[PDB]
Amino acid sequence: SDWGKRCVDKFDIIGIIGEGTYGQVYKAKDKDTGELVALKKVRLDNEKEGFPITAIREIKILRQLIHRSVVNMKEIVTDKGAFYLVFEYMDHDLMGLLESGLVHFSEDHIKSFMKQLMEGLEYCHKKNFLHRDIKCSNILLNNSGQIKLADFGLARLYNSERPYTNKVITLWYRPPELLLGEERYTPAIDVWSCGCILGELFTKKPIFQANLELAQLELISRLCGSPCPAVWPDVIKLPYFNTMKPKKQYRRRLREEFSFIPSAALDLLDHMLTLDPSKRCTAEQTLQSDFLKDVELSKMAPPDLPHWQDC
Amino acid sequence: TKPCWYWDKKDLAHTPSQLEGLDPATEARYRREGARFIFDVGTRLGLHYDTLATGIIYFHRFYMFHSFKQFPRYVTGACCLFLAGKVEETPKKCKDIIKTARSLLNDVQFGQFGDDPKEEVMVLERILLQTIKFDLQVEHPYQFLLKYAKQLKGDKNKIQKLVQMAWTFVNDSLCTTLSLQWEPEIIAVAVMYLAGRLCKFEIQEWTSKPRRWWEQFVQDVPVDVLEDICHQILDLYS
Ligand SMILES: *CCC(=O)Nc1cc(N(C(=O)NCc2ccccc2)[C@H]2CC[C@H](Nc3ccc(C#N)cn3)CC2)ccc1N1CCC(N(C)C)CC1
Ligand SMILES: [Mg+2]
Repeated sequence: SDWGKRCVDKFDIIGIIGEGTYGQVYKAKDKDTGELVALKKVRLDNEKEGFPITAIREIKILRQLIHRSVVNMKEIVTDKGAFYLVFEYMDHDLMGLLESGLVHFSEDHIKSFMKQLMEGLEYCHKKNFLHRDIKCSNILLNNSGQIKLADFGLARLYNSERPYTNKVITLWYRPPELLLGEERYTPAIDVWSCGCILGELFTKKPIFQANLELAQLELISRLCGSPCPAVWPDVIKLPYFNTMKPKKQYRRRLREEFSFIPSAALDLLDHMLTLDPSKRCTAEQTLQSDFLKDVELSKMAPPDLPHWQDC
Repeated sequence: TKPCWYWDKKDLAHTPSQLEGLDPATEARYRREGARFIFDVGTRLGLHYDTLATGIIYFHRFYMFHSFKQFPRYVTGACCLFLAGKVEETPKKCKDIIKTARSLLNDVQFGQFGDDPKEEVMVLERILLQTIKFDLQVEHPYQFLLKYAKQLKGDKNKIQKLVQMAWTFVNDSLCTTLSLQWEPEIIAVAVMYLAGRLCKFEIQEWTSKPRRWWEQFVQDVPVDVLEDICHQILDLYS
């Protein structure tokens, strides 16, 4: 409860986990209990407007979300300077796992991964919260088999009963409506990125790999069909619908380019990769699909997760 | 993980300022001067009623763990408002708050800011964040005043006049430690109970039936609680 009083000297920095927005991410261990933690350094010494509003956002969101599939912020610590955000230490991220090539996930593994991720996203959506940065690097996996959702700095409240920022998700997982300029979007942007990682867990490669927005839009349209009023009556309302159009009017061929994945998985992937966000799967009904209906996690086993990398 | 931000009137009589020898009426004026400083500064910059109230709440809580004999009231006030702007998503530059603060205070009042008023406010942000335990999100009686008054059906002019006087009572309550006493829902019904007595209004006639009309808005609120909140608001006019 009393956060911000404990000092960082109670932890020992092992190494650098990564580089976040406010600073670097540090692997550390508690000198009193032995618990591994992740520390986010939030510098304010040099900042012109003191404590970053981006970190203030990330703080007051993660302190409203308590869930097994959402990373829990344990405490906040200072030095005596700067502040450090204490998170429960996860063992891996899905991006680093897939890019290594040393891991192979069974459909039993993917069903367990998707059940936790969709359960955590439904919890955030039920609290009217968009993640707005779902990607493989922000899905954290434990050696016990637990999945968690991380980096809520870009998460924003959603008007349930108003406009927000257009370009918010990394391009490989950004839905077609944001590429076309939608600014009053819905939680459906989050279930789309999870559609890209459901397919990515069966390919070890991101589904839609481009670098420019227009070059991205045709890539999805080459798989899901080009955005048209026939399957998505509101394409005509998005700004860059005419300025940013594919080469030709492609046909949806998702059920065959992914014919190798299980039928229940392919049926869920089609429902989650639909062009029209009004026709897109809800996080609540993703767990009611045939692929995630009867997946009791206590009857599962952790995967082949390695322990060392030429990191 | 959620700390408790409410004190008894016995706890409010043993604040760090009282222990260091300050007079209770002197601390009460320091809170009045400081809260009305975050109020005057906030409107001049065009800030929103939650943003002013959040800065004032930070201010009253800051002086439950620090005494006024160690931390000047106005530097802390300007610091609380600067932090309240970021939390409530209406951020104002600290340089503007001080240029404004200099425009409303004396030569001796602004003297608390030192030679570098900007940094003096910046270094205090760390102390304030630890003091508020990083519990940044707070609720104010404004939203509950509107939320509860919406369910009142009756004379539109009398109901609108009711929430107009209760709104200013929410403004005046921010100069007292009522924020450190009762939840925002209790203050919202208290200012409605107070405004209904000054207007000679019977609120329950705008609810269902006759009656403790607030038992449908807030659970188990004895009248002695509401009449105690009314006293501390009315005493501001003495
Ligand atoms: C020497 C190994 C290392 O620390 N490098 C490292 C590790 C990882 N992570 C991995 O899980 N996967 C890499 C991998 C993949 C396959 C097989 C083995 C290893 C980390 C991912 C984050 C985990 N903890 C975590 C993060 C965030 C929160 C929050 N909130 C909580 N917990 C811990 C494991 C990622 C990146 C890297 N590197 C190595 C190179 C470094 N450069 C050189 C500075 C950057 C990051
Ligand atoms: Mg990240």
